[PDB]
Amino acid sequence: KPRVLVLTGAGISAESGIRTFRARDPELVQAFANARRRQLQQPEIQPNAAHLALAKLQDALGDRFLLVTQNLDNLHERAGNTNVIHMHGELLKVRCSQSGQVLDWTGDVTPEDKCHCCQFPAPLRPHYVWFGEMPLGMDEIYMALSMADIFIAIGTSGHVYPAAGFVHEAKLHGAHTVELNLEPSQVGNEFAEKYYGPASQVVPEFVEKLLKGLKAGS
Amino acid sequence: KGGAKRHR
Ligand SMILES: [Zn+2]
Repeated sequence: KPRVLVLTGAGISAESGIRTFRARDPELVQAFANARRRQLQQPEIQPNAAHLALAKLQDALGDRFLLVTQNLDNLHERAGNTNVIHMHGELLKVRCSQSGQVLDWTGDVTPEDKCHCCQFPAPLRPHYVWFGEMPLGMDEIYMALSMADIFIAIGTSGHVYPAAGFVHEAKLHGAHTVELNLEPSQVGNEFAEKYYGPASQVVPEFVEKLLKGLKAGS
Repeated sequence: KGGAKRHR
């Protein structure tokens, strides 16, 4: 059946209580990053109906589905999605400054913390991508875009590149394009189909619509 | 396409 590529942004995690990360000084930056990592470990923070509907969608489509997120949180994973591409990295990971190896990390990061991949342990760096830095997984993403039959952007502002250009890439390759957002994005007019409203309402409704049209469950 | 993470 059709190949589906989903791009998500901060809007989909808003109803779960996750705010935009940093809308500089290393110590303050580390404090904020550490507070956001900590937030993700609170029992009260959970995936919402929009996250859960995307897991249902991957269950129905198997390898014909790919989820790409700008988000640093792990709510897609917790909802049940697998092989989620974090194009801006993750808060619950760090990277060895020397080897570049990525490690799971749940607690605070401090300058005292070191890698366990190198002969002599090296400092740890954020795994998230900041403005000016190069996004992750781009070869895989553009390959997926070139093969997608439907491209769905959810909770994205249209302000942040390269992610905001994906809808244009989808169009060039002949994908149907769908925007699901609280309000119109900066590139809302570039989408062929669009629904607006809270993600926890809009996303499950669309996913049902799509699954039924695909004759692939509910 | 591609390029660094950047605001509009
Ligand atoms: Zn190392």
